[PDB]
Formats: sequence, structure tokens, C-alpha cells
Amino acid sequence: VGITYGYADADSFRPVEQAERFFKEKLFDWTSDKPFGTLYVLELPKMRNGWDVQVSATSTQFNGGSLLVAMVPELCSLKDREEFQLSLYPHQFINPRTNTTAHIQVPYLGVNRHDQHQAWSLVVMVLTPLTTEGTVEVYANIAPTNV
Amino acid sequence: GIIPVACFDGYGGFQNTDPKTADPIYGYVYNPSRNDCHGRYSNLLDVAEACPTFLNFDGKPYVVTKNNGDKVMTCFDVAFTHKVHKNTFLAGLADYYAQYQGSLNYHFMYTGPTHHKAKFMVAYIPPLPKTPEDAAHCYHSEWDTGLNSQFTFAVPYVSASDFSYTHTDTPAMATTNGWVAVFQVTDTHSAEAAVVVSVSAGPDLEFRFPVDPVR
Amino acid sequence: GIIPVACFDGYGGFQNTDPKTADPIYGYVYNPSRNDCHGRYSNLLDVAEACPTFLNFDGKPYVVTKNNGDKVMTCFDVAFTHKVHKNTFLAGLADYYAQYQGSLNYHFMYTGPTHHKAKFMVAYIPPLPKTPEDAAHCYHSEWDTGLNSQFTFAVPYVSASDFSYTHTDTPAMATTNGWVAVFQVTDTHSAEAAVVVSVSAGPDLEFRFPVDPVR
Amino acid sequence: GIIPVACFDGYGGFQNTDPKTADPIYGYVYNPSRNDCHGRYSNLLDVAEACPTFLNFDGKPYVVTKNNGDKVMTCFDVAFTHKVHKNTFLAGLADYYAQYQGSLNYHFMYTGPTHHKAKFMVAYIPPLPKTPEDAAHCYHSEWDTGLNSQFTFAVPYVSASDFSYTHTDTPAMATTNGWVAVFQVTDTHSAEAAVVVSVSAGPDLEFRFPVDPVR
Amino acid sequence: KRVHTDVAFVMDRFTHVLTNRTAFAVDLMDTNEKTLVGALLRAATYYFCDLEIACLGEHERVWWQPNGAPRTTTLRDNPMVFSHNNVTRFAVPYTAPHRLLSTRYNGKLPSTFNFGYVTADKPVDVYYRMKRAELYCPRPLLPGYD
Amino acid sequence: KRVHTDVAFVMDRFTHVLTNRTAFAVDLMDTNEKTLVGALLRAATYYFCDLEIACLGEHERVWWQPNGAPRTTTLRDNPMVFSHNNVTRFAVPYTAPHRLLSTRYNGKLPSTFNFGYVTADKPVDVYYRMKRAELYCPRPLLPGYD
Amino acid sequence: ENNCPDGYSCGYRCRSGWGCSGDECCGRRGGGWGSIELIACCSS
Repeated sequence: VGITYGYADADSFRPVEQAERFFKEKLFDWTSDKPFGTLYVLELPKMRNGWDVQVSATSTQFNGGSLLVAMVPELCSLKDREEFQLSLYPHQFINPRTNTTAHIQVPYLGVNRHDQHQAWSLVVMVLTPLTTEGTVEVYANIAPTNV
Repeated sequence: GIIPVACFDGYGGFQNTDPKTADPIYGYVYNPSRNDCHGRYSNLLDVAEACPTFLNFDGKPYVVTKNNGDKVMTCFDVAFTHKVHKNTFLAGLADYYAQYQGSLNYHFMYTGPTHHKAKFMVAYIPPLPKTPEDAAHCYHSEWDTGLNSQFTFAVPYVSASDFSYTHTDTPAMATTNGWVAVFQVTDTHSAEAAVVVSVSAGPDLEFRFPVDPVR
Repeated sequence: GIIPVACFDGYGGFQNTDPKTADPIYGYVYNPSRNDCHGRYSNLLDVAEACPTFLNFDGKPYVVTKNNGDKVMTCFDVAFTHKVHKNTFLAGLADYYAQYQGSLNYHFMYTGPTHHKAKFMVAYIPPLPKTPEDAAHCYHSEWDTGLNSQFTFAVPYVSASDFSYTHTDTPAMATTNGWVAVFQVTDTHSAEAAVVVSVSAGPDLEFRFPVDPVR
Repeated sequence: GIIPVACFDGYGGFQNTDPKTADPIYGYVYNPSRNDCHGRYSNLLDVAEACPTFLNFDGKPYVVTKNNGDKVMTCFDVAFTHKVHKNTFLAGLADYYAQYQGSLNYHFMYTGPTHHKAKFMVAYIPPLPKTPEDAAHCYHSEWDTGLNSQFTFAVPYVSASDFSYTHTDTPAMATTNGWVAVFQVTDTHSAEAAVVVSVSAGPDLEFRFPVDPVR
Repeated sequence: KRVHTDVAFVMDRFTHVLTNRTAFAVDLMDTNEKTLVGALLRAATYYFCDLEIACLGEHERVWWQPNGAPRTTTLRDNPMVFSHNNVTRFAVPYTAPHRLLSTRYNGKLPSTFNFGYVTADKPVDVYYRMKRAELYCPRPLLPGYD
Repeated sequence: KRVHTDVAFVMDRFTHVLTNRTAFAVDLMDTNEKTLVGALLRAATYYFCDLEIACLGEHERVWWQPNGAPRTTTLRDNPMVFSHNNVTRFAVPYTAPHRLLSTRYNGKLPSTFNFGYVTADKPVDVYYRMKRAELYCPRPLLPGYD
Repeated sequence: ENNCPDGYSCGYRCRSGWGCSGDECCGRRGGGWGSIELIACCSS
């Protein structure tokens, strides 16, 4: 639980940016009928800017499951066995019993210093099917930083 | 005024891994800089240590608790060629290296309801009985899902040789690499839960002899 | 007493750009001096910066004020392949170089009677609206022909890539290089004037990768 | 800018004993260590000095005391090609070397009953009479099996040349290498006994010019 | 200390990329996706290197044009290397206009992601070597063979 | 700092000037007027360099007389270089009596503006390289191609 | 003793948007490659 800064600079954290705009959107209905690997990919944007996404879910003490929320840079496609290595990307876990809310911030990334071109894609995967003992909804809050 | 030399036989052929450099065409090029770029990695295994990747338990990364009395949720080898490790980044990285040595870290995450608390023990069985009492004399560790739903189980390197072979053929051999297994000590199971298992390279793991597999 | 060597394969062929020198025939020649000579230039881009060259507006380097209401005397790309830049020393240099990066300086000289005073503006529209209000958010400058009949406008480098290609084919593409445009803010035009436009390399301009064009 | 050289004729052929090294393939390998290993020997003759090996007296390493009056038990040469030395480590090591020089140490061990004490003298007869009186003017020594049942008899190098030939053919030549013989001074023989004889390289022995016997 | 997993060590190898070609772009994605170099290159989003091109086969000379140069049938006074013992090895600088090259692109890769163009007198077999290779943003890597 | 547009760097290249000639003057205006070396040379009113000549082709040896030497069919003991691997590269020092050479002349260029005279055993292809070139009085330069 | 949750260590400079006077945050490497996670400030 906390705030994840993907591809962070080691020197910059030795002992600035901020979110300018805001947005909200529902992604999918988290239900037990979706097994592992139920990907939901959202390209960003839906100016040399870094993104800041706060994916949240509505879960109670009787809800169980796990979502993997990551930001893949230039996700053209995902192969059959590639999902298992998604943790290679700036990612977080949403668990109803641990944090039930994700927050990832990534810098500008590209071949050039100015972008047009979906550089980043927010990917949400259902790592484990939803378990209960009454529906769970996922809402994504996306805000550009340092435009 | 002429240096006498002798062109030896045997040297001079085109080697694809020779240390010698070539003669540049545009020798006065100066690319600006790449210092402030993000995500640079200069070592492959450094990526594998900090990026645990999930295991393949019959197409799924999690393990379902069983109501029947067996006390063994899973029993998988520690071989990179095993179907369990098939999807991991380490196995993908191990396919291109002949030999390896070092330790593995296995990460376990519990994704059940917050009300249900379960206690699990992880046992390593060096090259085999499948009971906690016989695993007491062997390497073992126990973690309760009431303090941290995240457990790391370092697997020591106990192979006979200094280095092991990345490529081999052992489906369920008793002496494969140590038979990591997960035991649930609580027989008072309430309902179905899940345990996500992922593996990351240990701080001392080391691959060697890069190989192009043409199998 | 013989140094063992090994003649490698791959090196030794005749390269037209090799750094190695040859063996002179008359090795004891001494040409007197060229220190007190005039006009020596050791860099082509220094000449390009110090010597602005005129543009080609349909066979003429000057633009004529129009009586009709359009407020746009000229609107030309910043591409070296554009016919407007066809007759410049910068375009001549660009034909032999693969890539370039940097800024340009456009020099405008008023060529009318001394009694007639006019105020012009020049705008650079990065990769497009053609109005002064929308150019206010863009990079625009304004000069009045009552103080100096000689104005310099610095067109910066705002291309996406670090370097840009000197060879391309874009007639009036909206993203060619920035669409330098000239407006007359005063609608009280009196008679037929003329404005001479020339271009020169900026202090930071730099070409790279010389190329023989065999198109 | 080119160094003038000249590829001499005669050098450059593939020598099987050339000091030059080759170009490694995996030049960044680092085997851990072999410091704490046991039994390493860096010199072959150091092994031969510290490891005496038995002689071949008609298939047996020992000598049977004779009841008849001859005062001689064995009379064997000091040649590595002789059938007596055939089974020794020195002869096996001498088969691969052209020449040698130095001394030999012959170890005699008495393996009889403790009650029976016998006195033996060992004589070296340089290149021949077989009597102790004639051996008095020659090199000889005497040891009694009542103090130490282990005797060392150093054989000095008295060959005419500085180095001798390991490979030769002399069955019982009077000038082979010195005709080491063992004499028993006590004619009061009681019963049958044995004397184990072994040879080890002297501290000054030195083989040279390794060769491959293709006889 | 681990040496054989270093990127600058692994990528510093001549990999066979294409066989029997006379004129070709030097797109580093021409490498085989199952070889060591190709697989570890495709496991990174971005990269940068100075290349070495080796041409093996019966050919007299090889011309190389930097990235951005116009494509023409006949090359005159362009960078040309004559073959020695039917081998032509030469080091190509990073001529792309971009700061870094990318294996993937969420737009097929545009033509600007290459190290130039190469023409040969006769068809040759080509080997690529990444000198001082730098990799960025690691991507999933999977076992090529089972 | 700009390097690739330096005069001492650009002109330091072998340019193909003529093909299949056995005896030829070493005038520097034989260069193709559209090549990089040829066009930039004609963009200067005066120049100075120590030429390098390369001959490619089946020839046993090549000669070279300095500027001003009489022209004769048979050459004896004149500066002669034998070909190695059918290539003859040799550095010709600056030879003209004038302090500087010129591309244009308001007075066709007179015969004194050359670096010598070269006769080959058999016809060869010739490449010129300008070592330590020094250009003077820049002249208009135009795009060769559109 | 350091006042950070389990697995969190100090010595990480706080990035913009945390309001920590000492500029020391309970940093934690994880979440990908090169990712750095901050959860709160560091108090000594």
C-alpha cells in the first residue's frame, strides 16, 4: 500500500511534478465469473507528460480476490504466456483485505523528448477470481502530471 | 628498417565472439547523452531479483485450498525446466544459459477474505517424505496470514556440484532440486481461498555460459 | 626474434574514408606559407551563418504588398527542400548532409519609399490557424519600418526528434517545419512596396552525416 | 600511418610445442578456487622421491635367503630398462624421458621373525668382482637387522657422461650402471626370511627432454 | 559478482541475421527472435548501440548509407569498404535521429528505426554485433524452447 | 561544436574521379561536380591540399611526375609504385609553382593547376583524397538534386 | 527505532506531494523494475 513511482531515478530519491487535471471512469464489473487472465487494457490518453492513475475498487470484509494493476509502456499486444511476467512493469496489487486501492505514477517515456501515440497503457488483470461469503466495481482515476 | 613478423596459422579467422573491434566509418560522431533516461538495466539478473514472476499451476498462478485431508496444497520441483516454472522470467532467462548456481526466493501472497485467518508452513526437502515431522529435520518455515499476507521463502542451493544444469529432463524426480512444497497446518478450513506464488532470483544466484538453444 | 602476428579477415580492404595515411613520394617538400591569405574558411556552417542568402518567391526574392484584404503576404514552410528555400546556401549544404538540428535566422528588409512607414509581424506556427490572435499563443514578433528597415526573426527548433531529415517531400504539410508567415498589421496600405527575405543558419545549427545525393 | 612489416618464410607453421597462446572464446570466466584441495603435485620427480616403489625379483618384491654358501642374494643392475626395475614408478616415469642424471635411493625392509637377527651389507660396484674384500675398495655399507628393519642405500651417479640414457639394452653388462648387490655377512642362517626392496629417486636426480616412446 | 549476465557482455556478439542478401536496411529487429541476442533485445522496450556489420561471401565491396540518406540504385563515393578474404567487417555509428531506438511502438515500427542502408556487389550473409549496448524498460522474456 | 561540417573533415575522403585511364593529369577539377568533394571544391575560389591517389585495377605499377616535368611516353627511374593486391595508394605532395590553386580563372584553367602527371601500366580507376584541405573565398553552392 | 511499517526503510528522499519536513520517507523498492514506493514520512 502506498504510491509507486515506476522507473524512478535513484539519484532523485537520495536524501518536481504534480497532477494538473483529473478524471474518473468505471472499468469493469469485478465478478467471480472471470477467471485468471481477464485483461482490461486502457490506452493513455483515452505533450511530454507523466501519468498518475488511482485505480480503486469497492470491496467489503466479505469480498476476496486480487487485481494486478500495471502501466505497460507501448503495449502492442500480450502473448499467451506473457501475462505471468506482467510484474516486470510498474505495478501494484489490489486486495480486498490489504489495500483495496492502487496508485501508480510514471514519468514521460518515449524515443523522443516530445510525444504526439499511446505511450502508456493501463492494464488490469484478475490475478485470482473474486470470492465472497453485492457486486464489486472498479473505478480508475487518471490525472496527467507535469504536462 | 622493417619489423620482421610471422603470420601464424590458426589465428585470423572470423570469430563471432572476438574481443577485437572494427574500423569505424564515421569516426567523429557524438551522440548527446542518455544519462537522464529511465529504466536502464545493465545486468539481466538484477532485473530478475527485483521482479518476481508468477508460477504456472495448471494455467493459473494461485492454489485452491482443498477440503479433503491431505495437508499438501502443492508439491513442485525447483527446476527451471519444470512446467510450473515455465512462465517465469527466470526460466525464460535460464533457457539461454548453460549452467547456474545460487538461491531462489519464493513469494507467497494470500488473497482470501480478511475474516478468514490461516496458518501455512513452507518446507524444502533436499534430495522424500511429505510430512511436517520429517520436514522438521529438514529446512522449513511457517507464516501466519494474520500479520503479513506476503511471505518470502528463500531456497538454499544444496546441489552436489558447484553449478547445476539449466537444461534437464526430470518430471517428478526425487532428486530434482529439492521439492518445494506448501503445507497448511490448520485443518479447520472454512471456505475456498487462493495463494499466489511467484519466484524471484536470490541475491547470490548467478548464470553463466550464454547458449543459443537450437533444440 | 620474430614478432608473431595474425592477419585478420575483414580488415585491410580499400576504404574510401579510412583514417590511415599513405606513403609520400617526395617526403621532404616544404610549401612556404598560407597564413596571410584572405577569405579562408575552415567550416561551412560558419559561412552559412555569416552569409544570409535570398529566398525564392516564384523567381523573385521579394514579396509585394497586396491591396486585397488577406493580411498574409507570405506563408512558407521551414523545409530545406521547399522551393522557397530552393536557392539558398543552406539548402545547398543540406543536399549533401543526411541530418540537421538547430535554429534559423530570417532577415527581412523593407524596400519602399522613406515616406511610407509600415508595421509588419512574423509568426512561427509550430506543427494551423493563420490569425494574429491565434499566433499570440504562438511565437510571433513585430517590427515597424520606421526605426530599422532590417529585422531578424529567430526560428527555433521544435521538431519532435532530436535531429531532422534534410531530404523529404512535403509541399504544404501542416507539420512540415512550422509555417513561417508574414502579416501586415496595418490595413492602411498606400502603394506597392517590397520586402526582401533571406535566410541564414542560427548560431546553434548543426548538420551531420555527409551524403552523396545520387537521386 | 601504416607500420611496415615483412612476413618471413619459415615461421608461422603450426608447432605442437609453441609457447604462444590462443584467443579464448569465453574470456570472462572465473573458476572459484583449488587452494584447499588435497594431493596436488606440481613436479613429477617430487612424487618419485617421496614414493618408493618395489622391485621385480621374478614376479615378487622380496628376496629369499639361500641356505647354500654363496653370500649373494641378488645382483641387479641400476638401469631403468632392466627387468628388475620394470615395475617401479621411476622406470615408468623414465620411459617418457630421453636422458637423466642423479642418484637413486634403495630401501630394504626385513620381514622375518623378530627372534632371528641377521646382518646384511649392501655394496655398489662401479663399472666386476663379487666379494666383500674387493667391495671394500668400492662403495658399500652394512646394516644390522637388530636396530632398524629399514635401510636406505644411496647410489651415487658415477656414469662417465654428465647425463645417461634412459633407453638402452644391457641385460647383465659389466658396465650397465654399477651392479647393486646385496651380501649377507652371517653364514649362520637359521630359516627362510624375506627382504623387500624398493627404489626411490634421490634428491639430486633430474630427468630431461620428454619424449613419446613409439617403439 | 556476476559477469555473464551483463548486458554489455551478452549483446557483444556477432549474430546471424539474414542470409543471401545484397541490399538491405540495417534494422536491428531483423535479428532472429529465438537467438540469444534477438530474444534479449526484444525483452527491452528501448535500446541504443553502435553496430558492427560483418558480411561473409563472394563480394567485392560493400556500400553503407547513414540513416536518412536517399535510397538510390547506384552509390558513388558513399562509405565503401572492400572485402578482404571474402569478409567485410565495419563499425557503423548510431545514425538514427532519435535519442533511443524502440523494439515496440504503439502507433509496425517506422522506417526511422534503423542504422542505415547497406548495398553489396553480390549477395552476402550478414552478422550484427551490438557494441556498448544499452537496454531500457525490461519486457517479459519467455523460454524459446521446451 | 560542429564536426561533420568542417572543411578539413569533409574533403578528407576518396572520391571517384575517372575510370579506365592509363595516362592522365592530376588536375583536381576532374572530380564530378555533383559529388560531395567535387561540389564543395567548386564552392571555393582557391584551395590547397596534399593529394592522395588510389588506383584500382589490374596494373603492375604506376608512375608519377611532378608538375612542370616534361611529358614523355617512356619513363625511367621516375617516381614509381608497384601495386599490392591490385591497389596502388600513394601520397602526392603539393607541386604547383603557385602559392594557391584556383577553381575558376577570369583569363579555362591553365595547365599549371595540377598536382602532376600519372601514367599507369594498364588502365585503372582513380580516386582522389584531399589531405589537409584549405578552402578560400566561398562561392555560391546549389542543390545538385531536387 | 525507525518509525516505518514492516519492510519499509528510511533514507529515501520524499518526492513532491507528501509534506514531510525532514524529507525522509519510508521508501521501499518494489512494484516493477526501478520502482520506488513511498508510504509516509520518517520520524527519528
